[PDB]
Amino acid sequence: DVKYQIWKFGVIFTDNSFLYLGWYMVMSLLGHYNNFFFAAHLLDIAMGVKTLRTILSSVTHNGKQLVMTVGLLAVVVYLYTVVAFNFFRKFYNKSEDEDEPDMKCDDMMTCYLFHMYVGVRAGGGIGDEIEDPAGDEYELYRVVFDITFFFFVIVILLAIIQGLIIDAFGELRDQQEQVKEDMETKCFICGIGSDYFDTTPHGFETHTLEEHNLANYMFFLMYLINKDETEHTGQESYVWKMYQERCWDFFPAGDCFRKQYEDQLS
Amino acid sequence: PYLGRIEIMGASRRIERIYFEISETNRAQWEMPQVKESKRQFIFDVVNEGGEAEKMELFVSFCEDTIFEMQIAAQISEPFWGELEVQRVKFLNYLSRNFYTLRFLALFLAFAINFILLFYKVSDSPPNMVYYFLEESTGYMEPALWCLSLLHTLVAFLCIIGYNCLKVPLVIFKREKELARKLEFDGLYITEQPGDDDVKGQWDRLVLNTPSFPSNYWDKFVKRKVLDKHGDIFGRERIAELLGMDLASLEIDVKYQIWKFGVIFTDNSFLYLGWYMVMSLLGHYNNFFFAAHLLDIAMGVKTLRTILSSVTHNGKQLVMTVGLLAVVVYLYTVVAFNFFRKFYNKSEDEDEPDMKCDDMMTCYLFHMYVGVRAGGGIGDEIEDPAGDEYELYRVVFDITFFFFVIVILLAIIQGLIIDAFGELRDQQEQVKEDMETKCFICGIGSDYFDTTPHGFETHTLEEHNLANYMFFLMYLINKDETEHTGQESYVWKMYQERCWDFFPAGDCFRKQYEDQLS
Ligand SMILES: Nc1ncnc2c1ncn2[C@@H]1O[C@H](COP(=O)(O)OP(=O)(O)O)[C@@H](O)[C@H]1O
Ligand SMILES: Nc1ncnc2c1ncn2[C@@H]1O[C@H](COP(=O)(O)OP(=O)(O)O)[C@@H](O)[C@H]1O
Ligand SMILES: [Zn+2]
Ligand SMILES: [Zn+2]
Repeated sequence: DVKYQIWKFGVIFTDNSFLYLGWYMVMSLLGHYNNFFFAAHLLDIAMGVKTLRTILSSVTHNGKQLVMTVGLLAVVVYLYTVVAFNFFRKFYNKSEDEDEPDMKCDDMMTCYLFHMYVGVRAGGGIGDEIEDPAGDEYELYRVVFDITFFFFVIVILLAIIQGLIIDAFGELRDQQEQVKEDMETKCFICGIGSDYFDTTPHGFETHTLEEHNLANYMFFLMYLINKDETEHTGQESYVWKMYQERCWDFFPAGDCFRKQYEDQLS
Repeated sequence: PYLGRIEIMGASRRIERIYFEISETNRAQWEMPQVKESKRQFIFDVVNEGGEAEKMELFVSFCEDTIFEMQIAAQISEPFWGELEVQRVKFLNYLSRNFYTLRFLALFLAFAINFILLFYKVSDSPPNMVYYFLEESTGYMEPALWCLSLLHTLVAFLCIIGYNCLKVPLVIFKREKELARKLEFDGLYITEQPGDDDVKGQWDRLVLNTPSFPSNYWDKFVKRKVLDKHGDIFGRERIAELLGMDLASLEIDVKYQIWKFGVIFTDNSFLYLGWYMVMSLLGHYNNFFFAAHLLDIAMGVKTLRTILSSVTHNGKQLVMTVGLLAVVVYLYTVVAFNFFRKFYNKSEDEDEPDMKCDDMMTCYLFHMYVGVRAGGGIGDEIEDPAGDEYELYRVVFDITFFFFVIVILLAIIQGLIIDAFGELRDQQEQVKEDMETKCFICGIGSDYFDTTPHGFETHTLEEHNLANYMFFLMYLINKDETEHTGQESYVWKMYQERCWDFFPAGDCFRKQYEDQLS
């Protein structure tokens, strides 16, 4: 069946894990061409180690926010670059030798490159790099320039990144806590809270382990699938029909054996 | 689908079901994404900073604003003086329809222009005055920039016009509605009088006498109603002259335009668009003014605006923390100016000393400029104190500066931003939790309705749909009063009296007829 084989191969080749393993095989081939391609397999620790993957989830949880924050930093550095290129061209000379000047803000492209490369990697901003403004008619304007750069880009715009990562840690933690709290508070199948079943000691534990075990529901589906239809009992056939019709009305929703026969049992 | 149902508390003092027809146009307008976003914003605002006392008043006002917006959208939707008028109205409708696409186009043009401006240079010689010329090998970039600047100014003007034709009517409608309510139910200009410090009320004083005071507001009888309410106490001729009404004609507009223009020019979004147009004009004078349009990304991109909300949430705390840093650096400056003047010499050459703490002004400037931008504080900059009688005092000086200013006073800023992230997150979570736990209209929790499977979902989708309440208000407003049924007239009267006692509060059809249904 060549048509079915082609379809299956397309589906397989559109699969992310298979593509990752193929990339692993490709870099392993290229290692023989140049052994240092084997360093691209160290990145497999992120996919392998669950601790590393969980740590990197803090980075990737707010990934779009991080990208937008980097773009915002790029925009604001462009604004500072424009202001420098129009008013502070003299201070950007990075040559001690007077034989040749090396002014780095006589072009918008090179001044933006200089800003994005040194002003954001400097601890004090661009004023760490450029000429001292003391004894100049633009001294107050240039100290405002430098200190606003330091406040907005160095402090605020990296505090945003750190806060995004910290908030990712906290958000993932509270997501896990909320999942655990919901699971241990209400029954998965029927939704009745543990407060109802706790009237009987260990009532919720008994109900979830025995009465409404999702493992038991999975095993019953296995039983139905692997049992011949001719030998299904009445209730087995009823569930089999409801399953073939994709109607999940045989799952007890908000009701249980205890709640139904409370009058008789008590 | 077209059959909407709501529950009200009727004249029989029990919950009742009202059935009415919903138009497909109105349903589509409700499903529109902008209307959905406005609804979500209203829900968040009310749940975060609202209470039960005024929640229904706020909800009714929101419904009225939504109805007016739907009317505007329906009007602008597209199916010798006459020809030019048809051309003008068609053009204005096109602008109103494509306002948001024009705003996106203006943002794209700003990005294109600012990318072109990255090929700029400065030259002393023409291509001691300096010459600014855009250098590019191909040379098509100069005509591209010229045409892009012209097109950008045109698009900004078109954005202003589209705003004036699309969003201004809602501002005027809200203004007139609020004035009518506070004039008829509070006697704002009949008994209370404005406080003379409310510029809003003082300027609204100009529109009472106008022959066309309500023009977007659909309450045509506002003047007659306020006259009937306040005449028997405050006279009738006085009320008639206040409202510009002729009593004789009751039985058997440059002033309004000025008031509307003042209200429009006091509007923040219109002022921002005017500033955009002004900087677009100044771009032709000096192309680099087009870099002030990059700031429009904050107003445009929702992701960027949400990120910047972390900065602006604790803005006053940030400003106060900067002022505190300034005060403490002043204290350190005073201590330096009195005890450590020698160490602040910033000249290697012995020919001339450059001591930077022989004046309080220059020492404060030096501290605020270098000690807070240095990683180790002021001791990174000033002379080493080793082998001096003030060595211990000066190491205490430097290390206290490093601890308090460098560490503590920037950790405060970072903690303010992080706490802003967390606080906004928990605000969103609390709003979602409240909305999914209790019914918006009646307040009965989901625990009650969950006894029936999918009971809360059924109740919120069908029994107490706030969308259904909004649609019923549309139905009442657009239906003639003579053909109102009994319950429709009851709700219409309670609505005209601004009494929200027909909203079922703590009661529902299920809770009322539980005995009979079970
Ligand atoms: N229908 C359900 N079936 C099984 N466990 C349930 C169900 N509803 C709630 N739970 C709860 O799920 C939790 C999972 O614990 P357990 O069943 O021991 O599995 P595991 O430790 O592998 O997660 C228990 O506290 C249990 O009470
Ligand atoms: N009176 C109400 N009308 C509508 N939704 C309500 C009401 N009270 C609570 N809700 C809840 O509001 C939530 C909003 O979801 P939904 O109605 O699908 O709208 P959307 O997804 O656009 O926010 C639902 O979980 C719903 O149960
Ligand atoms: Zn259960
Ligand atoms: Zn309700």
